[PDB]
Amino acid sequence: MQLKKEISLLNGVSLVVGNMIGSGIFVSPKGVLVHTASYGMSLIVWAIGGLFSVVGALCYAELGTTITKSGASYAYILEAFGGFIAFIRLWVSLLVVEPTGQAIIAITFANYIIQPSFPSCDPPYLACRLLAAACICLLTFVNCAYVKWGTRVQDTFTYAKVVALIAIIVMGLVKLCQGHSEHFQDAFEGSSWDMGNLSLALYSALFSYSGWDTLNFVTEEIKNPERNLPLAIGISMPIVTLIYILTNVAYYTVLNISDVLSSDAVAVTFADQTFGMFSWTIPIAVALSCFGGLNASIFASSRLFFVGSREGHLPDLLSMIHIERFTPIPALLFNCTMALIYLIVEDVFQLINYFSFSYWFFVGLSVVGQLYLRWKEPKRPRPLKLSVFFPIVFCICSVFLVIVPLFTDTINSLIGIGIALSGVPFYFMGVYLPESRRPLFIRNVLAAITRGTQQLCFCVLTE
Amino acid sequence: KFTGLSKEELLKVAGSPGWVRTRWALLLLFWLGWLGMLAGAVVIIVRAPRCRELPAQKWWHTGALYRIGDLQAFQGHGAGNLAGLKGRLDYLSSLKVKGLVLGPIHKNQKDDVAQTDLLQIDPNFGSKEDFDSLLQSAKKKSIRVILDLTPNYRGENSWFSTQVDTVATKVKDALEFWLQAGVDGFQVRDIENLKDASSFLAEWQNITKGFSEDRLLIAGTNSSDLQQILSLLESNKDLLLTSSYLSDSGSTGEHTKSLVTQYLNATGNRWCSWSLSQARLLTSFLPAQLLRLYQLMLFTLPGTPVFSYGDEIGLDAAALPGQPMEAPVMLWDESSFPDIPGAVSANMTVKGQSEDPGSLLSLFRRLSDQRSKERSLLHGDFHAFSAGPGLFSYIRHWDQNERFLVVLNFGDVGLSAGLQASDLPASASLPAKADLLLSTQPGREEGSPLELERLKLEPHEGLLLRFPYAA
Ligand SMILES: CC(C)C[C@H](N)C(=O)O
Repeated sequence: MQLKKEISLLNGVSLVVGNMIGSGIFVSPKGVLVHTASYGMSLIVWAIGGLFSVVGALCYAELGTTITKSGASYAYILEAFGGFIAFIRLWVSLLVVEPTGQAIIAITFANYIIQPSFPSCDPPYLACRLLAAACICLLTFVNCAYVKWGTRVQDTFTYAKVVALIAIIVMGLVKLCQGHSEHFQDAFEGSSWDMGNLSLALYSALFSYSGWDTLNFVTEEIKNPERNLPLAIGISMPIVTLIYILTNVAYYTVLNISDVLSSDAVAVTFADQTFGMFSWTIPIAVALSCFGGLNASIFASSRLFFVGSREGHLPDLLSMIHIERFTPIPALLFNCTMALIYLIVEDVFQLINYFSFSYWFFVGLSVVGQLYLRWKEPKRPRPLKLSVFFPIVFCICSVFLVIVPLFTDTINSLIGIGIALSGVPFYFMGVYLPESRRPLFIRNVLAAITRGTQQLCFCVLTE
Repeated sequence: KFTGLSKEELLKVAGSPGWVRTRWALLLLFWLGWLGMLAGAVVIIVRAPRCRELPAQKWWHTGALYRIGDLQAFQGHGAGNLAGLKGRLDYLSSLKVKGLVLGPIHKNQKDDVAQTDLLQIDPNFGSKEDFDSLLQSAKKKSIRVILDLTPNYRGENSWFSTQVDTVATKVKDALEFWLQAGVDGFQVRDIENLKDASSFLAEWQNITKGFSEDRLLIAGTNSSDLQQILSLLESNKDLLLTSSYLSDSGSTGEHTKSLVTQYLNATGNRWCSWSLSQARLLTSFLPAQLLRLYQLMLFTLPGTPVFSYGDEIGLDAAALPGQPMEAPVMLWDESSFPDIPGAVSANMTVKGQSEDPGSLLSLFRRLSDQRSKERSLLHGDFHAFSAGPGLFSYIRHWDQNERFLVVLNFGDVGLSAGLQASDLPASASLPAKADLLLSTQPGREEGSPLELERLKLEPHEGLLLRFPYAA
């Protein structure tokens, strides 16, 4: 009843890549450009953001191979900076960070699957919500059946999205070699060399690489983590940096700045421009990218809730496993149910502002916890130990990334801290308080429904 | 204390037929519900209205155009200088101009018909190389340059003669020359003074469309009767004709409405050009308290708004002395005009008006942006309904994008802005509440939702009430 260590290097490369490259490059690559007002300076800020995130990813390779526990920001914060702190992390990612991510990726998939039929106008609302709910249900089933099914889906759809991006890059660079070299003649001109603009360029190019640790959430299942984890992160960082910069070169080569800065889906405009026919290949490619991203998010979130309940911070129940299949069925059903609730809210696209301070606070806290463990107990067996250079530069960068969204837009980050902190009563009244002191009614009904769903789902907790 | 079910124990308790039947039933029910959700989605999609086609626009169908009388009087300098424009291209882009009309930069000496040749640029303005550099820099910022092909811009007539038309042959070969040079159109004026017009217009239109699809020809006349216009717009319909048709001092609210709607009904809502005159500025006919009225009108009618240089600041050639009214000077700064200092104020330049939110040039920039980005203004449909005594009001709605509505008063009196139409189409049903974008004179705030029944209207007020798509 152990959890099969079936995770492979390839499958790991696929998780990291196919979760980084989503719709952050297909439908909104105009974060750097608007605050930079030039071309060459935008490519340069892309490269710099890529370098800083590479350093961060090597820092997490070090952590993940030091501790070797799933959770990927919760096990480390726990072992290093406590369980209450760990419980704050689990509570925020239970309540608002994961369900909104999955709901929005499903909604965007739905938006972009039917777009060729509604090219200029807005596709309906009922149909978008129904296709999103159908997608989430299908993926939670595919992942509650086996685990090799989850990995085959991941491989297929990462291959698809990457071959589509290769199409875009090669067609752009075959345009750039047809003798035109047209927009690239007087680059760098008109740039905004203010500090108050390079700061926003860096911030918007550091939100574009978020997701570089989706392979740490499954560390307990990789074949032998000491070789497959750091190699997977080191092999999945430069691929994404190169594809980002080359796709940006393709965009800036074909279109000009007057519409790339005012286009609502830059890939679709590119397809309308160059591909005479086949203006429908790129929308379907964006739909496939979204489907793969959603699958990887379901993977990581199910494993995080699994660990959380295995620690006692959640019900004793989510730590079950299927007898004949070895898949955390109750955790996946719980995650699906939360996402299918959050689909019901109109205009969820706002909620991505209420946690843009929390998330990077937690990443930075995990890094400084690595520093604290490097100081306090320096005699643990560390298979690979890095110079303190990389945690230094990335903790600096995390100070930067938490300080930007507090000065501006303070009320949103403040209500975010309100949500994140809304979980301490449960802790202080039910969790930190020991066993056998709680009212007996709640324990009785809990165990009764536990046995109910257990017999219903064929799941006995880990051996 | 229950600790749920043991693995083996679980296997023992799972033998009851009830639980296995319940499991099978729940799986069956899940698949039924998922297929039903797909079917509902597809049904709802099929019961949804397909929506209209993009009319495949050219470049000039977007935004505004910008005329230029004399290049030296533009930068404020006595040296004609294409290189001098290098510091004005930006400014034009600041006004967000979708196009440009250079003055006649060819050589022009005197009434001689042969010595004036349209193939060489006057050295006082520049050369060929800096000219092509101007073209390339403009194309880098998307400012396509139309060349002024009126031959005699230093005489009483443009053709050196009312009768002879070998200058027309000069036009023909100049077309191919400058098109291999890289111009994006041509414009000729004083058409009422050229005989055998329609044939030349047809031939030039045909050859210009034969060179490309996006090459444009603009004719300009000082006519004022609808019959001459309709007679000139008989053969070819890509001809954009600028006339003095709209120049009305009284321009009562029901007068401008009548004029515009008759002009449109004569042509069945085709494409046209909206400007007061061929080469005069707006202020040459209007007072200072109506410039915002007209600059809000001409940026919303279904056409391409042709502007002469200096009308984005409200430049007036009657207050500034010591200059021919046809060729004023642009007041870049208070020292741009060296002669007679102190005569210029802060509200009469570009810098003193750039930061003023309630200035005139800010109105120009806001209007040009809203007209060069919104679909409902680009190619939307036009419908003007009757209103109060001296009011002009219409709507702009394309298919499903943000509708636009304007309220315009050609009166020095305050009126209650009652909007009673009862004829709007089903997809353009006027709601009772809509937002607001801006007004001519201050007094209200943007983003505030106003209810569309009890609107107060002060003298010379223009509004931009906006209501989104609905049933
Ligand atoms: C968090 C991820 C799903 C987003 C993706 N990394 C992007 O660049 O858009």
